[PDB]
Amino acid sequence: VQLQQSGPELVKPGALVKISCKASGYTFTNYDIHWVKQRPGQGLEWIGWIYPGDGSTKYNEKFKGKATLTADKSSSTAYMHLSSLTSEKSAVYFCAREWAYWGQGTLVTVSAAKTTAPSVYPLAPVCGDTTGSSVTLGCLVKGYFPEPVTLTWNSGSLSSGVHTFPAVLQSDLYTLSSSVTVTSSTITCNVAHPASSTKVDKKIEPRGPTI
Amino acid sequence: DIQMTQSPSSLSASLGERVSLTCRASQDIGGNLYWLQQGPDGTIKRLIYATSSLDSGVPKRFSGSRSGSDYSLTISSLESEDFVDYYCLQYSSSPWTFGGGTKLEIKRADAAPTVSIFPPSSEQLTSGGASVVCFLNNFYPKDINVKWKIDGSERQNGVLNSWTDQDSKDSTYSMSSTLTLTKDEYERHNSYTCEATHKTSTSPIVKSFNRGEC
Amino acid sequence: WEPYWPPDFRDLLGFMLFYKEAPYQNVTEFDGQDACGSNSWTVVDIDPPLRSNDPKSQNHPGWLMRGLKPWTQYAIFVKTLVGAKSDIIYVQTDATTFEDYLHNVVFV
Amino acid sequence: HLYPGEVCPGMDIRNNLTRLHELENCSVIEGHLQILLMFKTRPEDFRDLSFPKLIMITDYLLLFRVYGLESLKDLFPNLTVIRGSRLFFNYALVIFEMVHLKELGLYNLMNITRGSVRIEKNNELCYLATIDWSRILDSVEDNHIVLNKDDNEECGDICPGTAKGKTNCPATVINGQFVERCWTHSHCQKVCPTICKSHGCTAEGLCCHSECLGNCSQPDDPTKCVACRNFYLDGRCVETCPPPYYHFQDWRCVNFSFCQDLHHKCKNSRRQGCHQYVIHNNKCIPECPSGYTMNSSNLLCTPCLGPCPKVCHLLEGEKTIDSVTSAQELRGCTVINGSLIINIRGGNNLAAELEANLGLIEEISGYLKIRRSYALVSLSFFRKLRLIRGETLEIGNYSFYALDNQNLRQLWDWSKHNLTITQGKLFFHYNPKLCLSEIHKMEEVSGTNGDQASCENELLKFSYIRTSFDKILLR
Amino acid sequence: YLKIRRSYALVSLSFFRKLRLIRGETLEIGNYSFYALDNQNLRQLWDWSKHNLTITQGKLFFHYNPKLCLSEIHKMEEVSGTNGDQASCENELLKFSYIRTSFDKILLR
Amino acid sequence: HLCGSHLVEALYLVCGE
Amino acid sequence: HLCGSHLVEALYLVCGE
Amino acid sequence: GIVEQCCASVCSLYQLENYCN
Amino acid sequence: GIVEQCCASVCSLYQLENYCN
Ligand SMILES: *[C@@H]1O[C@H](CO[C@@H]2O[C@@H](C)[C@@H](O)[C@@H](O)[C@@H]2O)[C@@H](O)[C@H](O)[C@H]1NC(C)=O
Repeated sequence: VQLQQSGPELVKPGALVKISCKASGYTFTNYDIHWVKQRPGQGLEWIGWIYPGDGSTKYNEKFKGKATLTADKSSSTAYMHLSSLTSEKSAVYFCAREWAYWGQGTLVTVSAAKTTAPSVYPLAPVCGDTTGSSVTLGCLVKGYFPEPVTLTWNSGSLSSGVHTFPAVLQSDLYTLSSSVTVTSSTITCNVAHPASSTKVDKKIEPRGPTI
Repeated sequence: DIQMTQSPSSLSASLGERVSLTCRASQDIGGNLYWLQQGPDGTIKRLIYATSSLDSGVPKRFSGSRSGSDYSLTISSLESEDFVDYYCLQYSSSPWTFGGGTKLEIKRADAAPTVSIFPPSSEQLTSGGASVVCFLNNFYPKDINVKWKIDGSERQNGVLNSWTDQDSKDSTYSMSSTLTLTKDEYERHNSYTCEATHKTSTSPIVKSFNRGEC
Repeated sequence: WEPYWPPDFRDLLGFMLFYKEAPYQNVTEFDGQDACGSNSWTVVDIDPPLRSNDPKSQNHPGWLMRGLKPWTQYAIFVKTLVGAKSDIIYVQTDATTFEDYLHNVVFV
Repeated sequence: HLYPGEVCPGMDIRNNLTRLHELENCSVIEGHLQILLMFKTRPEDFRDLSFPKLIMITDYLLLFRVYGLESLKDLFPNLTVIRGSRLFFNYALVIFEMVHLKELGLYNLMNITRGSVRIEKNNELCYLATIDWSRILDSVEDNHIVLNKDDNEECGDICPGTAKGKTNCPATVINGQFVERCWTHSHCQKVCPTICKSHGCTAEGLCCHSECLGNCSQPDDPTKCVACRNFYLDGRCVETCPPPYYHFQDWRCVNFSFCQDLHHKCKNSRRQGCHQYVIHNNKCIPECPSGYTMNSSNLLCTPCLGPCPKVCHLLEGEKTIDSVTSAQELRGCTVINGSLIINIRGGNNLAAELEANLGLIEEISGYLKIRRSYALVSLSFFRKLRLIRGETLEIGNYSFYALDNQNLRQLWDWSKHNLTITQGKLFFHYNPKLCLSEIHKMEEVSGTNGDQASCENELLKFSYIRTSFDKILLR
Repeated sequence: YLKIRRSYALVSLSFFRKLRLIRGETLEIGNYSFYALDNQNLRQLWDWSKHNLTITQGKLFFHYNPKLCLSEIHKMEEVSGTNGDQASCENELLKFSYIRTSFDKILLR
Repeated sequence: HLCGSHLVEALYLVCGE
Repeated sequence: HLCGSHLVEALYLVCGE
Repeated sequence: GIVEQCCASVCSLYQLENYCN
Repeated sequence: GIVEQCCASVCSLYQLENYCN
């Protein structure tokens, strides 16, 4: 049994988006498809259901005008359209066959951005003072759309001591950052942006003298 | 609407420990409760139906029980894969409602954050922007607070924060705080401060630099 | 509802779902002798499910009750053909949204 | 004078603000208040609009789609109690689709005595998280407060104003968090010490009297209550109504004469516009409870001698009986409010069937008309009919009308039956088997006829009689 | 096909007085043209001394017919081309040792 | 076709009181 | 509302075959 | 009812008018 | 019938669609 959902779904505000849920491994027509919304860092809200047999639905009052539920019995695929999207930010939507089996989730992101290659920045000094007892370097990659980027330190090796923080959207573009901690007697940051066929590799050297 | 109150919202435990999470129903729901498990990849799976019935394939270390209006999920002996999120759901009445969730986290020794502040790179300044980055790394527990100060004045505008999920290796947490300014604004000031307040110390860990020479 | 499996899980054949319009509490199986003819219970014969292997075989037998009055409490319970019976659950069909009681009141 | 102004009836205000001024002198609304569907109103229409006299609503308050209204703080500044004697779908307070409402601002609302709160789909509505409803309703479990501005991350609810955050509004706990309680930026929520219970307290924290509800002007004085916990009489809150007063609408004491005025003869309007008030167990109530009937000269409910009389009010004041089935619709009736038309042409065992269904009728307030009832030989099936009032009459001022009844030989047996006809005339035409003597007897008793009948006349006498155990021979 | 299922009230199928052919052009899943399941009082199919029934195609299914002897089922197989477990099927013979007539009475032993 | 909140709106289009 | 010849027209608005 | 006339149903643009208060 | 569904009646803009050949 598989509920196989759609998305990434990037949409402009004031638009409508239709997310699918193709069912397999059981008789579509015999069960209900329930849809649930998850606003990241938070809980699950029940949106409503559909009975594919009849096309009968019931919604949560909260979601009544927002969500519209639809099934295509010819393809055994269920849909959910969201309407007049505005500052919803992002949310992950799930369909489930009467709760025992759920689909994998579909992320809907509302943004006014265009596809943008990032600016990669090396982060090394403290300025003035060059004290030891581990040194932490960093890579700042900013103003990109859409997600994701691949940040790697020393082309793969140097997996220990790195933390890549999850991206934050600010003004319709994203920023991400990574730290790498190494011994004082001891580097490049490699960034890739599939959404623009882009590679920008910064050798994070220090601000100072004739090196 | 029946309100399902889930407690605790978070729990630290170690491998092989027995733990219980509870959902209290605001109205009688009889035996109509599900326990759901959500993986870090987002995948939701049902573990218990009808309060106490285990779904096929679910390890026998999982059990559900009821006492009064308290519905409990118990993991008799924790495994590393169990340190995820759990949600109860009532299907007794027309608006189906969910508990607020419980994050199960691995228990560790307390650790102070390793704090590092970074002036904007001269390469960014060339572009017309100035970001000041502060890392607060490998601390435990997960609760932490950061404060920015420019020439001794608290700065809240243009600050963005991000937190990693619990580390797979050492079970600590990390945060990054980014103060973004224009090059012109950054060059109007001298001292830049990052302040980390954490359980491990009465006093904040203070990191600063002065916009001098490099 | 739960699938039923006897000791030798082999040849599972039948479920039986009972439902009647009920007020509160006072409902029993052996009620007003169903005997032969005029009945006190609305009954459904539910065909045994198809297992579909050993890992995830809970293709939970169910039933769609239609022809029910709205805003009506139903005494309901299932039985396995002559093992296990479910308990009597009361289920109340949906009624009007508050919003929709308002409308019909507020507009002639 | 705890409610100095008028007691007004329930109101339903729609479309325009014009009729709203009918509330201008009310201290108490004895009924509900609905304000709805005002699409053309704007803030300016509400800037100079206030009903400070309103202290209490006995039923419920409902506000739906009232445009331009941003707060209720000026409209109902002193509304203290909503009793919830009657509710709107279990709710005593309903705020729904109030596009423009920014706050409730009902800063004097202390108690909702019965029912719940429904505040839904108010897109600008804030100052909800700041209200502690557990101080106002015994159970908040059935409250439904959703889909308001408050649900999102846009309410900047601010209570502090005078000094800001230094000794201002009282603070109470939600689960674990203390929250300062207020209705608006300028009005705190009143909170009394626990010893005061629901009685209220003065600004200094001194308990109102135990007969008070919500608030008072002075402590421990039942003549200084803003509203009453039990009943109201002559500017005083009382536990029960003293003699010679009656309990009315579960909140005030009224005299016999008041109850009598309500009762009297709301001429027509039986269907929602009359009731006819009665006295029972020191209460003035809409109707007698089950097992009781109303002793007429003193409005007093008395227990029924056997089964209670049954008044049947006819649709449009009339009913045509043309079958056993239609007659059955009147089974059990002892009083007909309206007029009957009998049109029975055929059937079987009619005298018994008609007597079973119509034999208990003692009174008809209008007229009785028998027309084209070919099947009837007698009207005796109306076994208990003793009065026809003639309050309504057939055109030509007739209270009893018999036309074209081809087999009618008897009205009632005038040796046994008494029938009184208060008003109206008699009409008899085309009753060929009905002797004029029967009609003339009816005129006496009550205060083309017989042309096909010879009416008794001569006497045959038996010249011989012989009995056998099984036979009788006569001559 | 012909399917008899949960027909608690039936003791016989003889009410199908003239039924002589079941073609089995359509069959119940499992290729059955005659299927009898969970008939708690069924003691007779047809009287096989008088009735002829032909079943062109398909198989027979008999389960949970507690009062129906396997001999009746086996007779049906012959004629046509959890069963009886609650029945003892004829077995022994009782003989009348005495018979006495009266115009209004009969005495037997 | 006609429903929910829209009924109120639909009626006002028509009413115009 | 919908009728006569208009039904044919109404349906074509919808059909668009 | 109006709910039953136009929601759990479809009501004619005139049926809709009629009782406009 | 379609006559009975939309003429001696009122039919939903979707009821109308459905059987468009
Ligand atoms: C407020 O009172 C004004 C004066 O008239 C009074 O009200 C009418 C209705 C009668 O009760 C009469 O005996 C009173 O003298 C009115 O101009 C105004 O309409 C009144 N408003 C209300 C609440 O009726």
